[PDB]
Amino acid sequence: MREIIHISTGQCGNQIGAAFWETICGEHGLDFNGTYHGHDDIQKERLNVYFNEASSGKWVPRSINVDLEPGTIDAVRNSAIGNLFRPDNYIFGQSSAGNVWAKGHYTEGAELVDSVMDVIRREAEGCDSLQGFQITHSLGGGTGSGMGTLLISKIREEFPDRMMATFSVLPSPKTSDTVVEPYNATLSVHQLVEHSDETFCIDNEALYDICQRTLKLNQPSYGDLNNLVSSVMSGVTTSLRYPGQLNSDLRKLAVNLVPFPRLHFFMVGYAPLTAIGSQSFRSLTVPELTQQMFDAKNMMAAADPRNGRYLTVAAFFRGKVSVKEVEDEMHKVQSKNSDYFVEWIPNNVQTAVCSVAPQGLDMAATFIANSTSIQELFKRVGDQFSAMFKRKAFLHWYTSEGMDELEFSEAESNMNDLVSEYQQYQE
Amino acid sequence: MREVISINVGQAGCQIGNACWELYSLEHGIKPDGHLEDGLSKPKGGEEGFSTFFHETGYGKFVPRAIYVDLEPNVIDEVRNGPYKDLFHPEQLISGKEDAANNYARGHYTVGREILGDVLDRIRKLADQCDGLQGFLFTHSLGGGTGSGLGSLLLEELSAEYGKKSKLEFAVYPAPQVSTSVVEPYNTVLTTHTTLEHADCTFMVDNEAIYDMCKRNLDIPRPSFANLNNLIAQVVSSVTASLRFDGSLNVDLNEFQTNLVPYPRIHFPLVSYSPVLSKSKAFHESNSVSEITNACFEPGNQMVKCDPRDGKYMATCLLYRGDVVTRDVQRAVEQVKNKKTVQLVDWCPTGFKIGICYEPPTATPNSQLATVDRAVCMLSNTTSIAEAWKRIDRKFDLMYAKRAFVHWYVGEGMEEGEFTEAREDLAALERDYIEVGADS
Amino acid sequence: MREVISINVGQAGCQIGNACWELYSLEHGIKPDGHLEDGLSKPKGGEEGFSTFFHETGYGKFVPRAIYVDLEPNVIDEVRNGPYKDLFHPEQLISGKEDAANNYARGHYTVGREILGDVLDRIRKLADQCDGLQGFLFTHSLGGGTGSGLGSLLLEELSAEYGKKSKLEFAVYPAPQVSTSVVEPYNTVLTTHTTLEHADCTFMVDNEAIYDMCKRNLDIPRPSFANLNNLIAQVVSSVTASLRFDGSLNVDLNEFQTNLVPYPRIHFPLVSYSPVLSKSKAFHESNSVSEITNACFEPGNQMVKCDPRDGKYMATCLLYRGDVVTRDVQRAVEQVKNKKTVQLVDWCPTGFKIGICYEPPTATPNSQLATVDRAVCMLSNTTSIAEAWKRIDRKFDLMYAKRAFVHWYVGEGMEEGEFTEAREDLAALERDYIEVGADS
Repeated sequence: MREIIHISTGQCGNQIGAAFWETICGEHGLDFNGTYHGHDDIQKERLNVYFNEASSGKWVPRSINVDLEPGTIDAVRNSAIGNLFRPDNYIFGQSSAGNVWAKGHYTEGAELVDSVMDVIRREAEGCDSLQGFQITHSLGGGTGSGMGTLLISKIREEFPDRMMATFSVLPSPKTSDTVVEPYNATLSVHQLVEHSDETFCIDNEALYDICQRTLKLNQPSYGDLNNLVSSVMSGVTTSLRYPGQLNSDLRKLAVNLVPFPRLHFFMVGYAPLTAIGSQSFRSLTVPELTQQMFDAKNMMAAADPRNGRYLTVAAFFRGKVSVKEVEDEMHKVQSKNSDYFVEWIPNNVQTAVCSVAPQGLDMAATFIANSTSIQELFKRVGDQFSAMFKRKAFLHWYTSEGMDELEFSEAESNMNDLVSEYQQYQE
Repeated sequence: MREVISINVGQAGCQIGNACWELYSLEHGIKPDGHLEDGLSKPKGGEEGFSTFFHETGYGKFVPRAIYVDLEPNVIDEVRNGPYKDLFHPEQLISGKEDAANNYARGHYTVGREILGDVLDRIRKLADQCDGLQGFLFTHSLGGGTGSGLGSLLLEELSAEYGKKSKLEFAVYPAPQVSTSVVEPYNTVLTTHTTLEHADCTFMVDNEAIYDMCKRNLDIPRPSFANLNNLIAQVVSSVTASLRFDGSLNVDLNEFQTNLVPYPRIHFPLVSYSPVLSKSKAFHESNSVSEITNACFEPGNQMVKCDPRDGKYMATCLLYRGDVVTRDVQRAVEQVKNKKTVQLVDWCPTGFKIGICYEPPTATPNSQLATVDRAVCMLSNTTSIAEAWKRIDRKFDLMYAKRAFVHWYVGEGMEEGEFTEAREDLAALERDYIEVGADS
Repeated sequence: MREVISINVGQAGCQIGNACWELYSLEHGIKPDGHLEDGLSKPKGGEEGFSTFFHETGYGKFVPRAIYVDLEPNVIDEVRNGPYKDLFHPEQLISGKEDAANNYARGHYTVGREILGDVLDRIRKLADQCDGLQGFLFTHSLGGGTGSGLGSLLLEELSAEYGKKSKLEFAVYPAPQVSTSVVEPYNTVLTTHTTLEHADCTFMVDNEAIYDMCKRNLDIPRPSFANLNNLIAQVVSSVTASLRFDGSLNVDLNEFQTNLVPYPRIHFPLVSYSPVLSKSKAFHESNSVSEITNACFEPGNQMVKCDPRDGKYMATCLLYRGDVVTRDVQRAVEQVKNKKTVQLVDWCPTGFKIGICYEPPTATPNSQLATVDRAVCMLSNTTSIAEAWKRIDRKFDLMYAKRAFVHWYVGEGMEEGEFTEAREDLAALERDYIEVGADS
């Protein structure tokens, strides 16, 4: 089960999938016209995993792109990698959901979910070794947070056994232009907890902070953030694809990275994170990446080690790394971070190594943790929902949608139950 | 009856078997490609091998009869990239389409026996091809749960099939401090259950002690899994040298099996080999075999995270390879009797199964240990493995009390009574070793 | 009784050991490679020597049995850069990352006792490799408190370990006039009691006397620590001349123990060597053996900053190198007795032991030496040692009055009680020595 499907939806998740395919074709080396350039044998296997052997040795990546605006597909077609695509690989409807999750997955989602589910069933019939389903959408926008949620629900109903990799982007608390954004986000996650089994916390503000501290960019640009998240997503799949001392699969994480099935959120962290121009001063070593992984400033979820108690952690590496070095680093961090490291495990560690060197780097590492700081974001979004729909402003829209406030209270109570599960397990 | 069949299970087991066949071909002057090279060359024929492990074809080609089973296609591609796949027959290697689980919960399940049927009919066909069998050889690891599960299940099936031939299972034991998989305690306990089902002889080895030896004795900054596989190849070659080459003291494998088990039940003897030093240090030292024996008795040359000085003495076997002098071994046993460190059991006390192999030891050039003309291997029974099992059982009982992964297990098809019985079996083996140490 | 274990402790001790090994190589004509060096003799090794200090190997390469211990990595790197490390075994030497203290605080502390077990098992393995043993040689400076404490710990551990061979300790004494280290008298006084409890025999040598000798006898403008090392190497080689090379009158270590210990507590012999002079004057001047015997009594050759005339004579030994006529040395010692230079006692008086060795003395190229076919090394037991003890103890007490530093020692590993106890022990030793010397 090496073949993995990728689905892209939402206003920003489309660009996320575009950057993901850019990184895919850049890792092994590939032309944007379907011309094979890898060497020698593995690259064809990863093509069969992600691409399709079209006529004349062509290769087209298996991706499902859907959004309420055809300008998005026009823009991703304007890019080099991803310009050509079979018209069945992407279906786009009209026009917009008004940044509404209920309306999005009720009206904008239901009219195209049939066609996209037929398409994905066709490709699942074509792809025999399908294991997981990477998802690239935006939780902030009501359009994405509704459409992608409905699609993940339908896939869970159709493929309960296949994995569901959800790399959605949590909303930023600083943004107060549209107050319905966190409300749609919480209504989407209240269902995605059961629709999806593997979710990754991603905050836009965390991305802004990391590009302002490392890249030192003046104004936040989605391009570099999408490049970073695409690199992170490609690392975790090349850990299994590319040969290494220990490959990691989605089932391996589902059975090890999470103790109880009600937890599906996974923090994120990437290394090395070198400032622009300081790459000459930097020397790739194990201790620096180990220090980077256990810092909230380097995380993009972004959860604080000092704030939240660690339930479990995992650090995957690429390139040539020694098992002794990572073992010593893990022992040191267990001795020093024993406060966050929970006692009932008592030693939480999950390691995976990729032998080949990363694209443009000698070694690259990713990090995932399950800490008690995600319940803080849950409390924040619940307080946002309550304080926003206490004013009863713009609630007439959702009354016209037909949703009931009992369902909203049920969603918030289920989120509080998940928080209490993350308080068992107290912080 | 002289032939020996080897099995390669799991990723680590397949790598270990690769290193073993590499060292085998390197000792008999055979290239890893085939035809030949060269011979069947003085005395690579009779006395076998290479015809015990290397079945000779009609054209003189010597194919090693090994079965590489693993549900990971990556390991199959890896072992296919090597020239030994060309040396092997394509039917000998068994490719795994999909990995059962991470890593043991489904490996020992019905998904395991689905392919076990195929590998058993393949083994039957191979036994029809090459008649005679001295003992079943197994290579797997406890870290890779798929390897441990498939190896234990196949061992049980073949013991139910013949049961007349000995079973030698090599299992890599994880270090008590590092856990690359949090699933491994459960897997180790359930594998101890399967060994209680069937275990003729099982070899315990910890990667931590081997890496420490490479760092200290071999002066390696970062020990590689390749060096560990090479050392395992060296120790298993020294074991099988008694049957491969000629020697004044040639001991049958079944003789080893019965000597290790004077009691109604003994399954787990620890191993140790010497010398393991640096190449430059090997050029600096020209010690006799007496010092090699004195060093092998130390916990350093055990290659396992167990101290023989702590546990009590039991029936042991001392194999020697290369130039051996009777006066040397007499002085060695004299110094051993003068040591009086470990407590001797009442039945054994003056018991040391002495084996001699005229063939000088041989080491791979990739290994940092220089090839030596003399080597001593001590295989003894100790109660420190009981302490290691007790620590592992404490960890497994803590996890069982936390019942976090027991949910995933009962989702995989496991039961509470199964884990309870496996824990009972582990505690029973620990108490058994405690008692047979107390009977001394 | 054919092997003598030598130990190099501290920076000065390691340098002295290097010098002694180089001189031992030069006497037998041994090069950095060797293999013996080369195999033609008889008596350059084999036969003995080298069979007393250089370990014999199966290849024949003579390994000088030395254990270089120091917590200062720079000195260890320096001694590893030279070919001596290639001569020794890489495992014999011990390395330390951080120096103990300045200087005796940690050298005698438990932190310095952590490596005691390591070096003890090293010595045990080295003894297991070789055959027989005659004594334990020690090389550490009493000026360096680190080396002093470490050597005292090793001596105590060896006394508690074997206690069957005479424990020899060569101690270097600072200049009584000037002391670069402020705790140097404290370290020396604290070490004296430990050496009294542990050492079976001692050696007291002064650096200032060596410097005066090389400036006067060798006529050098600039003294060097390497020259002191060369002179002490010549001395130590003159001690073990009969054990390395056969002579007309071969002498034993037990003979030294019997001669130098005529009482319950007498183990402090002073060393004198003659003739010592510049090589040019050696080519210009040709003295007799009686002149050499008389120069042995000069204050310069005694290597001590004390006048030998005030000292009282006791049982002494005289080793001779090359060709020596027995009647001539008999006449010379009779003339010396007639001179009555040093005051004789009523117990010993007929106490001049004579030993002859065929090996002529060798002159190192770095430090000049009187080129003569026969040399004289006199080990005496005069009572100027009590004078040196009182000289250092007066300054010790003058310091300990205010002591300016006691906080560091009482906080690290010591107390004023230990200082007072060592002071009382030194006073009692001086009183006993004056008593046994004055009752005649």
